[PDB]
Amino acid sequence: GDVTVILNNLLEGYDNKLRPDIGVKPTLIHTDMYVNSIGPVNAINMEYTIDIFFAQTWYDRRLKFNSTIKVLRLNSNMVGKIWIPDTFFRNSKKADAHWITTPNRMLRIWNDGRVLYTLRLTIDAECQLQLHNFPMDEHSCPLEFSSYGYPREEIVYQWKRSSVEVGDTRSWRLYQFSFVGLRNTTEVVKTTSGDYVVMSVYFDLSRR
Amino acid sequence: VQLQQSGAELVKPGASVKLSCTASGFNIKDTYMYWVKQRPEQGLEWIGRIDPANGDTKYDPKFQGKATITTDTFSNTAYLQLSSLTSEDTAVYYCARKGLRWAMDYWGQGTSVTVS
Amino acid sequence: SNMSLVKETVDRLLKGYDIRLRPDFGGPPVAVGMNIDIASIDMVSEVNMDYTLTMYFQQAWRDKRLSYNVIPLNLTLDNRVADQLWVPDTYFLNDKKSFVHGVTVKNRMIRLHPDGTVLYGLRITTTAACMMDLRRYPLDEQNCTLEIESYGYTTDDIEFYWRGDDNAVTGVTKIELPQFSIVDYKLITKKVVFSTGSYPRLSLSFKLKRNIGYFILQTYMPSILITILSWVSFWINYDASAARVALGITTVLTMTTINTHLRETLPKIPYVKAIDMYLMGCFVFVFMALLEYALVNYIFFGRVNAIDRWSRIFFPVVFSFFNIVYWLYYV
Amino acid sequence: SNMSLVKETVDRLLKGYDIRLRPDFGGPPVAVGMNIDIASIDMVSEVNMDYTLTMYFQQAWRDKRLSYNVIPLNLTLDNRVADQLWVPDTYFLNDKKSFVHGVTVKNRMIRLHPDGTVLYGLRITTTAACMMDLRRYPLDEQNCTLEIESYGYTTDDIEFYWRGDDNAVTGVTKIELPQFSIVDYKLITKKVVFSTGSYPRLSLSFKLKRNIGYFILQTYMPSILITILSWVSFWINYDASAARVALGITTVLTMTTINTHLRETLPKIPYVKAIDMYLMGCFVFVFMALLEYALVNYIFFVNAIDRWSRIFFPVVFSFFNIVYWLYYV
Amino acid sequence: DNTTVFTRILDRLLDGYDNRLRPGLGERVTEVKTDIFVTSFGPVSDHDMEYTIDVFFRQSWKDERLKFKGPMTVLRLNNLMASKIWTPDTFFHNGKKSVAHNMTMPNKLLRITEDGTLLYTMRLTVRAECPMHLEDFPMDAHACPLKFGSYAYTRAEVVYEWTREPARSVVVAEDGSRLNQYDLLGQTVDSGIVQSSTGEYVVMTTHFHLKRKIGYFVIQTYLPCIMTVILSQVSFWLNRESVPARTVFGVTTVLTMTTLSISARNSLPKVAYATAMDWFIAVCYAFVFSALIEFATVNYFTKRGYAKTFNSVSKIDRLSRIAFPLLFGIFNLVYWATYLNR
Amino acid sequence: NITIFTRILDRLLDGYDNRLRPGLGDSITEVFTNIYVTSFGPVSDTDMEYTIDVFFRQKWKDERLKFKGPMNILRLNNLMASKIWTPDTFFHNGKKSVAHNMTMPNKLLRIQDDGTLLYTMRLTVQAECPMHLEDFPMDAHSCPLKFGSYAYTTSEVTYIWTYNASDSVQVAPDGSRLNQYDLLGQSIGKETIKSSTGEYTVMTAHFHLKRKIGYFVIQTYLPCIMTVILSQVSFWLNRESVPARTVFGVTTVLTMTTLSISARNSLPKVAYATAMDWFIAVCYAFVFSALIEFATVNYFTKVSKIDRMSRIVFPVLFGTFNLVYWATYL
Amino acid sequence: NIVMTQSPKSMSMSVGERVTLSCKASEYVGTYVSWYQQKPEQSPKLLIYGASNRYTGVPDRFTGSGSATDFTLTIGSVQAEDLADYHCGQSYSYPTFGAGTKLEL
Ligand SMILES: *[C@@H]1O[C@H](CO)[C@@H](O[C@@H]2O[C@H](CO)[C@@H](O[C@@H]3O[C@H](CO[C@H]4O[C@H](CO)[C@@H](O)[C@H](O[C@H]5O[C@H](CO)[C@@H](O)[C@H](O)[C@@H]5O)[C@@H]4O)[C@@H](O)[C@H](O[C@H]4O[C@H](CO)[C@@H](O)[C@H](O)[C@@H]4O[C@H]4O[C@H](CO)[C@@H](O)[C@H](O)[C@@H]4O)[C@@H]3O)[C@H](O)[C@H]2NC(C)=O)[C@H](O)[C@H]1NC(C)=O
Ligand SMILES: CCCCCCCC/C=C/CCCCCCCC(=O)O[C@@H](COC(=O)CCCCCCCCCCCCCCC)COP(=O)([O-])OCC[N+](C)(C)C
Ligand SMILES: CCCCCCCC/C=C\CCCCCCCC(=O)O[C@@H](COC(=O)CCCCCCCCCCCCCCC)COP(=O)([O-])OCC[N+](C)(C)C
Ligand SMILES: CCCCCCCC(=O)OC[C@H](COP(=O)(O)O[C@@H]1[C@H](O)[C@H](O)[C@@H](OP(=O)(O)O)[C@H](OP(=O)(O)O)[C@H]1O)OC(=O)CCCCCCC
Ligand SMILES: *[C@@H]1O[C@H](CO)[C@@H](O[C@@H]2O[C@H](CO)[C@@H](O[C@@H]3O[C@H](CO)[C@@H](O)[C@H](O)[C@@H]3O)[C@H](O)[C@H]2NC(C)=O)[C@H](O)[C@H]1NC(C)=O
Ligand SMILES: *[C@@H]1O[C@H](CO)[C@@H](O)[C@H](O)[C@H]1NC(C)=O
Repeated sequence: GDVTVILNNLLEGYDNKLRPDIGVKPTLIHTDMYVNSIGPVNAINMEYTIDIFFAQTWYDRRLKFNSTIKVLRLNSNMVGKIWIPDTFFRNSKKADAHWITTPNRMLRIWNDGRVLYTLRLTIDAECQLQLHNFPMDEHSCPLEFSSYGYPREEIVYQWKRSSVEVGDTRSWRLYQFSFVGLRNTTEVVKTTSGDYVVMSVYFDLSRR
Repeated sequence: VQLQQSGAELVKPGASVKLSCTASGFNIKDTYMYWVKQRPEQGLEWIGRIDPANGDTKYDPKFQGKATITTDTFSNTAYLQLSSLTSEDTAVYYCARKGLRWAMDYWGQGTSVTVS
Repeated sequence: SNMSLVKETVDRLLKGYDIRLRPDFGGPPVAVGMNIDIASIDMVSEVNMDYTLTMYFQQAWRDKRLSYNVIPLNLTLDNRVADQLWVPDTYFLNDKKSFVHGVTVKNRMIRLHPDGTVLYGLRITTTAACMMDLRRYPLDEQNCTLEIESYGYTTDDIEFYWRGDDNAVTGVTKIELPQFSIVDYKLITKKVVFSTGSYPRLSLSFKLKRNIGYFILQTYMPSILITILSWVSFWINYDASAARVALGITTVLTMTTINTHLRETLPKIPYVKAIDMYLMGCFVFVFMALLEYALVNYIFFGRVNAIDRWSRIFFPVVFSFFNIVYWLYYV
Repeated sequence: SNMSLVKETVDRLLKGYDIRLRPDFGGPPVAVGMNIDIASIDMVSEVNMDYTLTMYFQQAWRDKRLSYNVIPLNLTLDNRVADQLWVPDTYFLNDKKSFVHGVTVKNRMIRLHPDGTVLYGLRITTTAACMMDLRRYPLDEQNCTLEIESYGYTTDDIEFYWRGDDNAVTGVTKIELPQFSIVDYKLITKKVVFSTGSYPRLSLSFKLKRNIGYFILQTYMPSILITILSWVSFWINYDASAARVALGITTVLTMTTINTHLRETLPKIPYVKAIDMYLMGCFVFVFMALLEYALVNYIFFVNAIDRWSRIFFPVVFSFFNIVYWLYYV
Repeated sequence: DNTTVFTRILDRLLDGYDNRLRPGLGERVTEVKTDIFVTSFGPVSDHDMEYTIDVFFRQSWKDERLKFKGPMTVLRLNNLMASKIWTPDTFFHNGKKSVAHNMTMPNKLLRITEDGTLLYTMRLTVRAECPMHLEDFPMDAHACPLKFGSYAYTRAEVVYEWTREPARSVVVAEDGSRLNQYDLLGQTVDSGIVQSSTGEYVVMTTHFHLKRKIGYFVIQTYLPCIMTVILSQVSFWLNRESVPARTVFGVTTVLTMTTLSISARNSLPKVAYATAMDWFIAVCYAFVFSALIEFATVNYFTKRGYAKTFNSVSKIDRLSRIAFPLLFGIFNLVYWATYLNR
Repeated sequence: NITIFTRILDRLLDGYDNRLRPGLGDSITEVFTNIYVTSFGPVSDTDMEYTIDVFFRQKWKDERLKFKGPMNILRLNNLMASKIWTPDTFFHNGKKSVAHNMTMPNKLLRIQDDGTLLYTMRLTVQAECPMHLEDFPMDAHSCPLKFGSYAYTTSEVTYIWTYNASDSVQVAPDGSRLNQYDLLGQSIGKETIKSSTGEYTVMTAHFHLKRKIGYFVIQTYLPCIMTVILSQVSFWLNRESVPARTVFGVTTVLTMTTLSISARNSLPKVAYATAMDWFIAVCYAFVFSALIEFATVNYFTKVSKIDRMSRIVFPVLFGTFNLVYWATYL
Repeated sequence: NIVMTQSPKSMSMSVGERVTLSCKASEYVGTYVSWYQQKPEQSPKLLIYGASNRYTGVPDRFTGSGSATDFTLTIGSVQAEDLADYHCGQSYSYPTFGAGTKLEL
C-alpha cells in the first residue's frame, strides 16, 4: 500500500515522450556492459555474435520520492511507462532482446532520481575482416552504439569507470579465435540530422 | 426491377435516331449496362458496353464509330446514338442489365427501328 | 520551467489531431522529401535474384497542425508519438522482406520543427528484388533499383521529391561489396499510373560491375591449365595408348566436373553465359585433341608422325585465336 | 432495423460476459467436439524428424451465455469476436512450429447457433514431431501422429471427443505425398495423466508407407551396375594388371562414394539401415572381386579359378539379392 | 474549421457502426467485386511444388451504412479506418504462407465513395500450391492455380465476382516476371462452388499457364549424355590389342554416366515415377554400358598381345563403328519428336 | 450462476499491483519450480547448443490472491497471468526460447484457496552446451540448464525445487528426440550468483549425455580400415607390375585425404585435434608407407625379399594399433 | 473473338420426351455461358447462368451442363408452352451470342 501510492504519485503528470530536462541541458547517460559470451565470428558473412547485459544510468528528477525505501527494485512492467533513451547499435545487422519467460529487463529507481535500466541483448554485429595474411591474421571487431533521434545537444553518453568486464572467456564460442583484449572508446559523428555521440567497443581477436 | 424503353422509330436512311431506356427499382451505377441488336429471324448481336459509375465504354469493332452509348446519373437512364442508318440496321434493340455471374439478367421490352 | 511549457505544447498538438486525415486532406498534395543514408549492401545474390540494403530512410514534410510558436527548439520526441502522428504510407515496390531494427527500442526518429516540419526517419533493412541479366556472367554489369512509392495517396494527394536532388543519397561511396563494385547511382523521379490512380514514384538505382579476380583464380585459369594439360598428349609416341587415352580422358573428366561445380551455384537460367561459352569451347578443344589421338591410332592400326606434328601447334594457335576473339568481344 | 436487431442481440450476449471462466464453471465439464479437414501434408522429413500438416481444425462446444431466442438464423460473426469469447486452450503436444494463417485477415471462423453451440474453426499449419525408425529404410512404414490436448483444464473441466467418429477427420485419402503413400489413419481418444492432473487427449495418427521408385532409380540400380563392371574384371587376361586393377579400384572407390553420398543427407542414426546392408553387401562383392585378382596375381607371378569366379560371382550376388529382397519386402 | 468538417463526417460514419456484421446481414447477399493486379510472378519451386506471386489484390463491395454528403465525393483514407469497418475474410484456398506487407506503413488502401461503395487493395506475396505431374520433365507445362474465397461466410452470405470482364480481371504487369526457369503463357479464371463440412462456399480460381524452358537441361544433362555416348563410341576406333586404354575408356564413361544419373534428380522432388529425362538417362546409360560388353567380347575373342603373325582387325568393331552411332541417332529423332513436338 | 466466481475474481484483482511482488517489504518470495521434460530434443555440435521442450512449472504464495467461496482451486484462463505478478525467470545459458501459442498461449494458471499459485508454461529452450570435443566421438557432454530471476535478488526472490531434489526434473520416457546421444541421467543444482547488481539464486540442472558410436564406426572408422587393407593388396602383386601398384598408391592416398576432410566436417572449426583425426593420420601413415615401400621396391628392381617382409609386418603393426586405440578410449 | 457455334438450327419433336441442345465455344469460356429463350414477339428471358445454375422461376425440368469448351442444355419432358427459340451466350470476354435453336412439333 505504501509502495503503490509512491508509484502512482510518480506516474501522474508524467510524459514519457519528453527526455528529462528537455530545454535545460543534455541528458548524461552512464553506460555499462557485461559481456556474457562472445559468439562465433562468421567471416563469410563478415559478422560476430555477442551476448551482453547492456546497462544504462541517467537521472530523472520527475522520478524523485522521499521515504524509507532507498531503492525501488522493479520489473519490466514499468519500463514502457517511463522515458528510456533510444540507444541503438550502429553496426548491428540483426539483434534482439530476450522475452522468456518474461521480458529480460531490469529497472531500479533511487530516491534522488537515479534510473538504472539493464536489459539482455544478443547482437550480430559487423567487423570487416582484414582479408590479408590469412590464416596468420589478427582482427579488431567493433561494437558502436549511439542514440537514434537525440543529438549531442540532447543526449550525451559518458562511459562509467567500471565500463567492461568479460564473464569468463572460457566457455566463449571463439573456436579459431582467442580473446586478446578490449578498449572502450567514444566519439561524435556528423550525420544529416545532427551530431551524435558514438561509443565504440573494439574487441581484439587473433586467429589461433 | 423494370427496364422500360422508348417507342418504335421510323426514320429515313442516312439520318440519326435517339434511342433510350430508363431503369427503375435500382441504380445503374452498380451494374454494367449492355446494348444488343436483334435482327428479324436472326440471332442476337451485342452492340456495346458502358460503365455508368466510370463512364468507360467498350464497343464491338463492327459497331465502332456508327454507334455510341451515353448515360446520366439523375434520370437513371441509358441512351443510344445511331448515325448513318442503312437498310441492315432495321432491327429491334434491347438494353440489358448485367446480373449474377455476368449473365444479362434484365431486358427491355424492345424498340424496333425501321428505315425506308 | 521549460518542462511544463514543452509538456503543455505537446499536449495541445495532438488534442484532436486526426490520424485518419492527411495534411491539407482537401488541400494541395503534401510535399514529402526523401533522404537516404546507405549503411551497407549485404548480399547481392544471383540465386535468389535480390540484394539486401540497409539504409537510414528519412522522410520530411510539413504539417501545419503540428506547429508551435512558444518554443525555439527543434523538439525531438520519443518514437512512440509516431504512432499518433500522420506519416506517409511509403512502400517499396520491389521489396520482398523488410524490418525496422528494434534494439534497444524501435529505431525510428520523430522531430517537430517550429514551422511544422515533421522529421520522420527510420533504419530499414530491405531485401529488395533485382532481376539480373546473366547473359555475360561473370564479366557483366547489374542495375539494381529501389522503387519508393506511395500506396494509397495519389499524385493529387501526396507529392514526392529528393531532398537536395543530388546529395539526397549519401554513403554509397563507402560501400564495399566483395564480388561487385558500385560504379554509378542515379536519382530518378516520375509518376506511375495504375488502374486506381496515378502515384508518385522515386527510384534509387545502382550500377554494379563485377570484379574479375575470384573468377579468374577459380574458373578461367584452372580451365586454361587443364587445356594445357591435354596438349602433353600431343608429344607422346603413338604406341603409348594408356598414357594418351588416360590424359585425354582425365582432361575431359576435369572440364565436365568443373562446369558442374560452377553451374549449380547459379539459378537455372535458360540462356548461355560467357563462362559457359568459354567452358564449352575448352571442352570442344579437349574433345578435338582426344579425337586427334583416336584418328592417329586408326590411321596407324586400321589403315603417322605428321598429324601429331601439325596438330601439336595447330590447337595452341587456334586456342590463342579463340582467346583473343573471346576477350575482345567481352571486356 | 434487422441489423439493429442482430446488434442489440450481440451487444446483449457479450456484455456481462466473463472470458476468464469456462461455461458451467462450478458444474459439469464442457464437452468439446472436434473434426479436422486435412488439406495437405507437405514435408515429411527424416533429417528434422517431423512432418508439416495443414488442416482446417474445427471445434464445437456449448455455452449457455451465448443463447439467443430472437433470430431464427445461425449468426456468423467477424473473426475478431473470437478474442471476446471463451475458447478452449487446445494445444498439440508434438508441435514444434505452428501458425494460424493471417492473409487477408486471420483465418478463423466463429458461428453461434441459437441453442448456444459455438462452431469455432481455424486453419493451422503445424510442423509436428514424428519419430521415425529408419532401420528398414527405404522400405519402411512410419506411423506419424498428432497429439491434441488441453493445457490448463483437466478432465473435471474439459472433455475432448471426435465429432461424427471416424467421419470427423476428412480429406486424408486425397492427400498424395511424393515419397510416401497414406495407408491408414486412426482416431484415438484417451486420457493422459500428468503431475498436475489428468487431461483429455485426442490422438490423430497416420500410417505412411514409403515408395521405392526414386531409390531404385537413384541408389539401388546404380549400385547394382557398379557391381557388374566389377564382374567384368574376370573377362580380362590377368596379364593386363593396369586394366584389371583399374576396374577394381574404380568400382571400389565408386561404391564407397555412393555409400557416403546418401549419408550426409539422412540424419546421424546409430543403427544401420536396410539400404546400407545392400550398400555393404555390394561392397563386399566389389571388394572380393578385386581380391579375386590379388589371388591369381599371387599364384602365377589361372583360368581354372578365373572361370570358377565368372560362374559363382553373378550367382552368389543373385542368391544374396534373393534373401535381401525377401526379408525387406 | 478546415479538416474538422471531415472529422465530423468520419466520426458520424463510425457512430453506431458494428464491424462484426456484414452489410445486409438479414436482407441480402454481400457481393464482392474482385480483381488482381499481378506486379511480379515470382520464382516457381519445383522441389516444394509451389510458386510465389506478388499482387495488388482489390476488393469492392457496397456498404449502406457508409453514406455521406460532403465537399468531397471520394474519401481517400489511410489504413486505420480499414480496421474499424467490416472487410471480407478472403483467404487463399491453396496458399501455404502469404505475407501482407507493412513497410513502412501497412500496404492497404481504402476509398469510400459518397454512396458507400468501398475499394480495398492490399499488397500480398502468396506462396501457393502448384501440384505438378512431371511425367514429361523437362518438356512439361503446368497450370498453377490460385483459389480464393471467404472463410466464414457461405454462398448465402458473401458471393464473389470479377469487377471487369473475367478475361481482363487478372492483369499481369509488363515487367512482372521474376521467372527464370518457366515463362508465363497466359492467365485463366473461373468461378465455382465448393462444398465443405460447414457449407457451400464461392471459390474464384485463377490458373497461370506455365511452360518450362529446356534451355538449362540441354547444357546441364542432355548434352553431357550426348558427349558421353559419342565419347564412348570412339573407343571402337582404337586398337584391338590396347586393353588398358579401352578398359579405362569404358569405366570412366560409365562413371561419368552414373554420376550424371545421380545429379540428374536434384532440385525436383522424389517422385515415384520416371520422368522423360530419366528415360533419356536410362538410354544414355544403356548405350555406354553396351560398349564395354562389346569390348569384353572382343577381348575374349582376341589373340596375340602385340600389334611374326600380326593380329587382324575385329569384325565386331567394324559393325559397332556403324550400328551403335546410328542406333543412337535413330533414338534421338524418336525421343525428341515424341516429347518436344507434342 | 456463473456470476458468483466473477465477483470473487473481480475482488481478487481490485487492488493488485503486478509491479509489486508478494511481500515486498516483509520477507522473501520463494518460487518452487518443477520441470517436466516432454522431449529432450536434438543436440547440435556445430552450434554448441541443444533443444529441450519442458513444462516449466512454478509455484509461489501471494497472500493477496486468497479467496473464500464455493470452489477450492480455480482453473482460470492464462489471461489472468498477464495481469498478476509472475516471476521474471530467465534461462541464463539460453539462446532462443519460444513459448508456444497454438491454438492459444500454452500457459496453465491455478490459484489455491490459501493464495498459492501454480503457473505452468510450455517452452522450447535452445540453451548453450559447452562441449570438449577432444575425445570425439567417444565423448560425453553434461549439457546443463541454468535459470534464475533477472531483476530480483536473493534478498527478494529465492528459488527452491518443489519435491525431493531428485524427483523434480521429471523426463518423459518415450519422448527423446536424440539420434546421436542417449540420456544417461540428469543432475540438479542450487547456487547463488554474484553479478554487479547484486546476488541472485541460480537453479542449475545438468543432463548427462554420451555419444552413440554406431554412426562413426559405419561412416568413418570402417571406411578407414578398409582402405588400409586395400593399400596392403599392393604388397601381394608382381614386382615388375609397376603401373598397377602405382594406382593403388595414388588412389588410397586420395581416398584417405577425402575421408580426412569429411571427418572434421562433423565438428566446429576448433584448434584442438579430436581423437578421430588421430585415427586417420595413423591410417594415412600406413597408406603412405605402403607407397614408400613400393618406391623402395622400384628403386631395387632390375620375388623381392623386402616385399615379403611388408606382407606380414604392416598387417600386424596396424593390428596392434587398433588394439591400443580401441582399448584406451572405448 | 469468341465464336458461339450452337447446333442445330431447329428440332422438331413431340411433347413429353427428352431433348438436348449444344453450344460449342471457339476459345475458353469457363462456366460463363448463358441460355435465353425467345418467344415470338417477346423479349428474351434468362434461363441458366454460370454453366448449370437454375434461375429463379425456371422449372426444374431445365437442366444445363457445362465444361471448359463444350456446353449443352438438356430438357426433360418438354411441354407445348416451351415451343420457343433458344439462344446461347457467353461473357468470359466481351459478350457474343450463337445463331439460335428453335423448337417445332
Ligand atoms: C509490421 O507488422 C508486424 C506484425 O504486426 C509488426 O511486428 C510486430 O509488432 C508488434 C508490435 O510491436 C509486436 O508485438 C509486440 O511484441 C513484443 C515482444 O516481442 C517479442 O515477441 C514477439 C512475439 O510475441 C516477437 O515477434 C518479437 O520479435 C520481433 O521483435 C524483436 C524486437 O527486438 C525483433 O528483434 C524480432 O526480429 C522481431 O521483429 C519479440 O521476440 C511485446 O513486448 C509487445 O508488447 C508490449 O507492449 C505492448 C504495448 O505497450 C503491451 O501491451 C504489452 O503488454 C507489452 O508490454 C510489456 O513489455 C514491454 C517490453 O516489450 C514493457 O516495456 C512493458 O512495460 C510491458 O512489460 C508487443 O506485443 C510483434 O511481436 C511483432 N512481430 C513481428 C513478427 O515482428 C511490425 O512491427 C510492423 N512493422 C511496420 C513497419 O509496420
Ligand atoms: C565403405 C563402406 C564399408 C562397409 C563395410 C562392410 C563390410 C564390413 C563391415 C562390417 C560391420 C558393419 C556393421 C557394424 C558397424 C557398426 C558397429 C555398431 O553399430 O556397433 C556398436 C559399435 O561397436 C564398436 O564400437 C565396436 C568397435 C569398432 C568396430 C570396428 C571394426 C572391428 C575392429 C577391428 C578393426 C581392424 C581390423 C583389421 C586389423 C588390421 C554400436 O553400439 P552403440 O550404438 O554405440 O551402443 C549401443 C547402446 N544401446 C544398447 C543402448 C543402444
Ligand atoms: C558437356 C559440354 C558439351 C559442350 C558442347 C559444345 C558444343 C555444342 C554446341 C551447341 C549446343 C549448346 C549451346 C546451346 C544450348 C541451348 C540451346 C537451347 O536451349 O535452344 C532452345 C531450345 O532447345 C531445344 O529445344 C533443344 C532440342 C533438342 C536438342 C538435342 C541435341 C541435338 C539433337 C541430336 C542429338 C544426337 C546427336 C548425335 C547423334 C549420333 C531454346 O529454347 P527454350 O529457351 O528452351 O524455349 C524458348 C521458348 N519460347 C520461345 C516460347 C520463349
Ligand atoms: C619401408 C621399408 C624401408 C626399407 C629400407 C631398406 C631397403 C634396402 O636397403 O633394400 C635393399 C635390399 C633390396 O632387396 P630387393 O629384394 O628389393 O632386391 C633384390 C636383392 O638385392 C637380391 O639380392 C637380388 O638378387 P641377386 O643376388 O642380385 O641375383 C635381386 O636382383 P635380381 O634377382 O632381380 O637379379 C634384387 O632385386 O633389401 C634388403 O636387403 C632387405 C630390406 C629389409 C627391409 C626391412 C624389412 C623388415
Ligand atoms: C500408430 O501408432 C499408434 C500408437 O503408437 C497406434 O495407436 C493405438 O491404437 C490402438 C487401437 O486403435 C489404441 O488402443 C485403443 O485404446 C483406447 C484408449 O483406451 C481404447 O478405448 C480402445 O478400445 C483401444 O484399446 C491405442 O491406445 C493407440 N495407442 C496410443 C498410444 O494412442 C495406431 O494404431 C498406429 N497405427 C495407425 C495406422 O495409426
Ligand atoms: C574507457 O574510456 C574512458 C575515457 O577515455 C576511460 O576513462 C576509461 O578508463 C576507459 N576504460 C577502459 C579502457 O577500461
